[PDB]
Amino acid sequence: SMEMDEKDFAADSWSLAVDSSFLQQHKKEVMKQQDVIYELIQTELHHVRTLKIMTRLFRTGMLEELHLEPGVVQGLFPCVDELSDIHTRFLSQLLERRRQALCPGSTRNFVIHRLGDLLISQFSGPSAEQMCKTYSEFCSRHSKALKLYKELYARDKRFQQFIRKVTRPAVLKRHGVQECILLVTQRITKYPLLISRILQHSHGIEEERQDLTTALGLVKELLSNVDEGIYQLEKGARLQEIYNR
Amino acid sequence: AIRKKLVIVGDGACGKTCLLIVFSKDQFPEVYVPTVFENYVADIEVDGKQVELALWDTAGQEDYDRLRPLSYPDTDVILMCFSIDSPDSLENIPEKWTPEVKHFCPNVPIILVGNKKDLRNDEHTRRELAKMKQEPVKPEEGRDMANRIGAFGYMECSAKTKDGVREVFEMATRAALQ
Ligand SMILES: NC(=O)c1ccc(NC(=O)[C@@H]2CCCO2)cc1
Repeated sequence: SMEMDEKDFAADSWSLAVDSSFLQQHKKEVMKQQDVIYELIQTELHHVRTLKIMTRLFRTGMLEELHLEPGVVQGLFPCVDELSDIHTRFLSQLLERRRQALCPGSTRNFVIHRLGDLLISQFSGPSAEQMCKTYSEFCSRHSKALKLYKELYARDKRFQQFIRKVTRPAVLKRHGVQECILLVTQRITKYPLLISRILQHSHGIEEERQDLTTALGLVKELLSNVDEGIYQLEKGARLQEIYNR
Repeated sequence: AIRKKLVIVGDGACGKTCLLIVFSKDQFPEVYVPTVFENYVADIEVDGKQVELALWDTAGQEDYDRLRPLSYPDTDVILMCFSIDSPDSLENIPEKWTPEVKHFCPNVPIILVGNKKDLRNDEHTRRELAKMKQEPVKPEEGRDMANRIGAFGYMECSAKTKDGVREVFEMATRAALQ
């Protein structure tokens, strides 16, 4: 993450991020709504950050420092470039929506009134097709990645030393290779929980309640499609085991 | 420290997310309770042994039968939750959650946990349940279900008051060490 965005999302909530004189000017319902929108953006910022650790720290460090067999790094980090592209663009739109809403003379005071439309766009059309295809591929390669990691860590000394070196800093405590893979797989199922709670506090403007209800439906259709498109790949699985599923 | 992995399972309204948040957070969430939990690596010292216990939630995965099992690989201990204000969350334990966890996590200890124990003496909770010919889950009902499903043990806690939370995670660490 970049320092500007980390400081903007350093507080535990929107109510602690904005100035108290700005907070005092809003109704409790607006504060409740904003606290959940802030959590959605803050967790999207952390999710893009998990994808940067996977591409820049792990993937690139392995290509530049290790001598692994071709197609091994791809098996450890499937679809990471596509995932980073999808989520970096989504994060850009969320961060620009907050930025446009800042009061003049402030870098922290804002209210987002129109999130629904942005969520309908992300979870419909070509971008939704790309999210569906990418997560169906990623989640089907999830087990294979964990087994390949475990194999390399057990048999390669230089791979063990590389992992121990790059994951030693305290800021990487929750972000080992296997933890990053599960963080990414679990991301998509966090969306309906966040959107449902935002919707619970967005009844004031009927157009907004409607757009969030449509976005919630679109996310659920996407998850249902991803869940139905999963079949775990296994290294060395024979055709007979596959067609006898 | 040795690395161990914990996964909490249970119905949508069982209070699993709140339990993980209260344990992980240094200060209680008095201003905002988070909707979701990402992950956490707890530093725990139990009976003289230092463990790094990684914590994971399955909230959001309850309706996705092919996505949910991806949370299970290499789990060392399962916390199987139900809510004490929801006798219906207890009835789903033996024929829904238990066979799934036994299939994907063979030989992994399961601790059955009764959450929201503070609602056992809450009048609003007792009045609402009484309208559906129900009452809060009794301590013996929890123990009997834990005995029946082959659980390592039965424990109760309140994420709201923090009572029993530390003991649950310290016992989970001991189970993971066996
Ligand atoms: N045995 C340990 O190393 C240890 C780890 C964590 C704690 N704290 C908690 O469980 C409480 C629960 C609510 C807030 O913190 C205490 C002892």
